[PDB]
Amino acid sequence: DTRPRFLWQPKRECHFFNGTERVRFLDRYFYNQEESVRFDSDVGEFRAVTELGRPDAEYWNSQKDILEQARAAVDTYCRHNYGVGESFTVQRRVQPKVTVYPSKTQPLQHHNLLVCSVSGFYPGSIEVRWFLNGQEEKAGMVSTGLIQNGDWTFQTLVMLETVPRSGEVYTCQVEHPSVTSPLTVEWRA
Amino acid sequence: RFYKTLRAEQASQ
Amino acid sequence: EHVIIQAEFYLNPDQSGEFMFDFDGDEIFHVDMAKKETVWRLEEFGRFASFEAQGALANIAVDKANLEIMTKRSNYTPITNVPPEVTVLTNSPVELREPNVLICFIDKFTPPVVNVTWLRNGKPVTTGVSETVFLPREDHLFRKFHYLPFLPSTEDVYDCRVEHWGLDEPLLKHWEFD
Ligand SMILES: *[C@@H]1O[C@H](CO)[C@@H](O)[C@H](O)[C@H]1NC(C)=O
Ligand SMILES: *[C@@H]1O[C@H](CO)[C@@H](O)[C@H](O)[C@H]1NC(C)=O
Repeated sequence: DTRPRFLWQPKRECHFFNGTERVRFLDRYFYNQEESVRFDSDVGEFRAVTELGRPDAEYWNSQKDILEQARAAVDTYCRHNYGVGESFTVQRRVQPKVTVYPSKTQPLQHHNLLVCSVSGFYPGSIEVRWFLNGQEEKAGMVSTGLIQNGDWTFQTLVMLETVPRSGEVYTCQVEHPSVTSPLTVEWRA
Repeated sequence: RFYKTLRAEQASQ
Repeated sequence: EHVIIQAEFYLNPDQSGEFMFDFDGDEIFHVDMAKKETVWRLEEFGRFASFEAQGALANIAVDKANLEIMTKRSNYTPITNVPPEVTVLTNSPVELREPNVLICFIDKFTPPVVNVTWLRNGKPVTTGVSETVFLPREDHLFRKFHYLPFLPSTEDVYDCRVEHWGLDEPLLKHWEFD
């Protein structure tokens, strides 16, 4: 289908700081991925982002009813919706499943990579550290980074580039809001 | 327990 | 620090339209235009909260009218196609004959139109598959997830085939047990 496409994207954003102490509302409009007009609660009125949005900014600013509804959104819309879902969104804590297994950089040599699999956790905030005999190994670490699964869970693989020598005890330390102190998984050669 | 919708406004004109 | 986004869209000539709520990059719920129902991302959300789907259908009607105005005002300037980047992953480390889920992550694309097909040994998989709606991004491109639960074996290979108007040929991303 070579037919030209035309896209209209309204985005009503609610930004929260210290719970509901400081709340910022943005009513943004995008035509073909380009922002044309926006209402920002820190401004208090509509502003054109491009010349395409100028008629809308002037028109919406001329209507006191539209302006008053937008100025009230931080309380009637943002703060309201935050409270509605707080128990299953803000309060959501899902423990990570931590697994440690040896792997290989390429299938032509022995185990030269130690993988720490950290999966099925919520929220995304996580810290993964590798330790060798009680000492932190900073160098030789490759990770997938934070992966969002799209079902309210996150995953990550933190790999240590090492040649394991017999007697060595490696520890993967995980820090997440779902658990009070850190989580640890040991692996021996 | 009801999620509130930000009501869409018509552009000019 | 949290972010709640009510993301909507209307697309022509497809007459495609969606309405959803996003919380920190994750979907709370969306409203299906085919029906008139609030579809919750997880079952539990619908037991703790509620939404009147009528509000979403009314907003989509306004977006459609606004798109018409905008198409005319821009003197029929079309969208530039941004092709997606596709990644195939499993929700947890793969264990032989222990059930898992194959995730096809379709990212950084516009317009929100895509044909996604799971392939087991080159054959299409029509059953057991689930998908998300078109999810928003900070750069105003779209995200989408496609899911395929499976029994891991050394005899079954998988490929996620993605088609988009910004792509010359379909994009195929592979997964096999190793
Ligand atoms: C058509 O619309 C564009 C806005 O995208 C504007 O720059 C151009 O001047 C318009 N053409 C005429 C003939 O007014
Ligand atoms: C998807 O497939 C249908 C039928 O082959 C085609 O008409 C449509 O344009 C395709 N969409 C994309 C995004 O390639």
